[PDB]
Amino acid sequence: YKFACPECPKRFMRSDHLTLHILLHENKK
Repeated sequence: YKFACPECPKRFMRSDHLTLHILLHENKK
């Protein structure tokens, strides 16, 4: 576990890939 999401409890070894995940965070509810 290198990085961690500030909104969710996800963790990724990469920085770019991790951010790719947080792209869906834009949509809430």
